[PDB]
Amino acid sequence: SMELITVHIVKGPMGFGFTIADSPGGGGQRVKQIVDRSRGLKEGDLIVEVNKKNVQALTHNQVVDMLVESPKGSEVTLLVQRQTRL
Ligand SMILES: [Zn+2]
Ligand SMILES: [Zn+2]
Repeated sequence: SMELITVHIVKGPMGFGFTIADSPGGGGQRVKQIVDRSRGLKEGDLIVEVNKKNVQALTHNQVVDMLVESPKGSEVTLLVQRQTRL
């Protein structure tokens, strides 16, 4: 089933440890790859919010720049939609 999950990720010296790309259904960005830190995130997670604010209407470049600009050593929260069917 589709669940909403809050995940906390501390930005490390090498970044947050994941990559994103556009959702085929147009509801935002999905987690493309977990390059790592991002322990509660999963590939395919739809990013619905960053720091409790909705980001579904933002483009790929906008979400990326939001993460890039987030300060060194600070945490970001993400609300994600995840298919939890095993
Ligand atoms: Zn936290
Ligand atoms: Zn990109």
